[PDB]
Amino acid sequence: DNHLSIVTLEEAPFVIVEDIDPETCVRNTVPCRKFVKINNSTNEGMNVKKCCKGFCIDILKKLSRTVKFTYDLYLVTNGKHGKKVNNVWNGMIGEVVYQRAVMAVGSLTINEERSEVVDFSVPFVETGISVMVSRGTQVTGLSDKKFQRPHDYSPPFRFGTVPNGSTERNIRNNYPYMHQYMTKFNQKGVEDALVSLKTGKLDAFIYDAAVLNYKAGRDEGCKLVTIGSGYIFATTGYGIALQKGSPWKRQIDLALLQFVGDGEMEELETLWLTGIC
Amino acid sequence: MSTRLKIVTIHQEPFVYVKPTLSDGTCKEEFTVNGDPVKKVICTGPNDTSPGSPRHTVPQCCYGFCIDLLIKLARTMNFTYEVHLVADGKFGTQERVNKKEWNGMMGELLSGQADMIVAPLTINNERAQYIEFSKPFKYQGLTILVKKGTRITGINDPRLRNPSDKFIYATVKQSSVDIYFRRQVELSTMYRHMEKHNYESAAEAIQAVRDNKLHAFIWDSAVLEFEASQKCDLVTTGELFFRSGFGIGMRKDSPWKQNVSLSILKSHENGFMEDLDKTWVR
Ligand SMILES: CCN(Cc1cc(=O)n2nc(C)sc2n1)c1ccccc1
Ligand SMILES: N[C@@H](CCC(=O)O)C(=O)O
Ligand SMILES: [Ca+2]
Repeated sequence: DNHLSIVTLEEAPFVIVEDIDPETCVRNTVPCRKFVKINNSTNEGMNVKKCCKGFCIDILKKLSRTVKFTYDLYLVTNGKHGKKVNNVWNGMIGEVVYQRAVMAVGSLTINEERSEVVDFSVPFVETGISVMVSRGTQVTGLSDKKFQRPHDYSPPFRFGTVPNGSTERNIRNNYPYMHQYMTKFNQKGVEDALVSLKTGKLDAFIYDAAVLNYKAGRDEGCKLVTIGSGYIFATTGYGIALQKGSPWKRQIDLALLQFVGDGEMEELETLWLTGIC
Repeated sequence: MSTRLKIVTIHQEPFVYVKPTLSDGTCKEEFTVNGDPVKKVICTGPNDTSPGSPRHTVPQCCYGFCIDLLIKLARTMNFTYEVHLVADGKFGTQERVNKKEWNGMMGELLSGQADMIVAPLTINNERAQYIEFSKPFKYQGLTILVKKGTRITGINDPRLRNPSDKFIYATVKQSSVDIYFRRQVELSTMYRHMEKHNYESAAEAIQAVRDNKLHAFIWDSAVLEFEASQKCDLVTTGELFFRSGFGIGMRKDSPWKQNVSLSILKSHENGFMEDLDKTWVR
């Protein structure tokens, strides 16, 4: 029973999805399926054969080899990372919770509320909340009065996040006024947020630290930066989510700490995460 | 009748400060610059640090980042405790006797002398094979402490990779740093030099860098950077290698294990851990 159903989600450079070759998956890519609906009047769909690569995919490749398992990799279609809606989890967390996946592999933030319903492996990447601004924007960080009490300013500071993930949940729990203010600046995704910042439609973009630090590292003309020296609030990490009491957790944790010890994680960081800026 | 948790810790500034009690057995009332009272605990431990010598247990005062973390953990989970300092003064390694044994806080936890390790204890594969580690409370790495004026590039400096009796560099015996230099074959030539000069404690090694006796100390950046910020005559050189985290140590069958990690996650998410970092480390 070592052929495992594994859920993932696209988020460059952690997980990168490509169309199949002219007619299987080649190079450093692995096969990954995505259930695609026929129309919106039906539940009928078809799994499209795609190809996955990235930092988290190389981790899956190493774990599969060390921990000795094979897997069926799929991309989540019901939500994204994981949100608890009326006590029902969607996204990658939901897939693990409702046992459609043995594990979730991706840019998945370890937090307390997710940890109540899934077990997480040791963190493989450090993350948290970083703030991206145009170089020179004067903000101390999350605690800045520009974020805490935005209407104390004329015109007020414009900032938002991509909702439904661990960044929004944390801002909701810690800064109630800031949160209710931000919702009008909610971004559909990271790409829109970066464009909004560059087109002067947003002053700050609050998001996952590991993704923001990678985006700042690759920005054209190194214009967009993360405040502080790439500072991280509510520091956490990305971990593999497994079902509570999973028999795989012990071997996955030991393998990950083995990889860190052997400088293999530092190598993957060099190959996927380091930028020009 | 006690159901009190036996907590094992080690002397390691700024995570754990160890000071004598007053003539009456209480702790000197102290305050932060804010005017906030420094929380202190009675920690029993040996007054004779000397190796292969009798250990006379005396009540001492303990405080710091790790003690503040213990108090918060005990408050959240509703447990009682008693703290003692590791009898042999070590973090913990597995050494061959045919059989293999864990020493330090590791040995104490496995033998039942402790129910929980609350200290700057490095999470690694070797220890994770025998104990449960919580989610990390601190992420840091290894750096090098030298006297102000000693010019070194870092872990790839010719004075380290090509060892000689002229330049003496070391670490702490029976520590995770020792485990790291032993495991990695690419660092065997460095380990071979270090095994000859490794100290019993971080304090002794830091003091030997002050006394021109030890040229370079390889240790945890959270400790070394703190030491460099206080003792202006000492500086940390190079950037960070073997990035590693600190976690709480428990036995694999501990009933508190799930609730310890949730409390650590809660403390990172609500700014409490960053506040501890501000009070004690920065
Ligand atoms: C202390 C903050 N961290 C970040 C962290 C710690 C750590 O040991 N490692 N090991 C790696 C390899 S990446 C990494 N990131 C954290 C806190 C709670 C939950 C997860 C992470
Ligand atoms: N990695 C985050 C998603 C992005 C964010 O909300 O910052 C999570 O797992 O929820
Ligand atoms: Ca117990």
